[PDB]
Amino acid sequence: GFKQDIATIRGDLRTYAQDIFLAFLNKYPDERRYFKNYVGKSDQELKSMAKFGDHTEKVFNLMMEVADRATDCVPLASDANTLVQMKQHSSLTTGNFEKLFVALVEYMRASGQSFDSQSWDRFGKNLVSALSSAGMK
Ligand code: HEM
Repeated sequence: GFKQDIATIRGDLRTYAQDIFLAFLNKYPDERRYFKNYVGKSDQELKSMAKFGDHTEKVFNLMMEVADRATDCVPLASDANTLVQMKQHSSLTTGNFEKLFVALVEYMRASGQSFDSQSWDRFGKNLVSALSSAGMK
């Protein structure tokens, strides 16, 4: 289920974080603009780079903490509020996060592993509706 998925992801956080983030960028290439440091670089160029790995690690670590504090895939308001009020997210809209979760769910469905893909879809929808409530456009 969802809790075991969080354990799987956490067990190999840097690998899953990199692979899902690159799935996102490659599915929605206009999103790369938000990451000036990653423009014009292959997946392997990025996987060799400690700072790309460090970035993806820190993002997915917080995503797993939000997921683990959720009840029935409903995230905490306080956690949606952290994500809206981070300086780093000042330019973003809920569509940026929707696209990340579509990529994550597609990644999980394509994986061959027994991820609870539908729970991640519901988590992402519930997180988008919480970001909107906390004032994201
Ligand atoms: C649930 C989803 C997300 C989480 C948990 C999250 C979390 C984070 C965290 C923890 C950082 C700081 C990384 C560090 O300290 O090195 C960060 C930075 C950032 N995030 Fe997010 N993020 C999310 C979604 C997004 C999305 C969808 C976008 C854009 C499409 C975005 C754009 C950024 C940018 C541009 C930075 C600054 C990167 C840098 O300075 O190197 N994030 N995010």
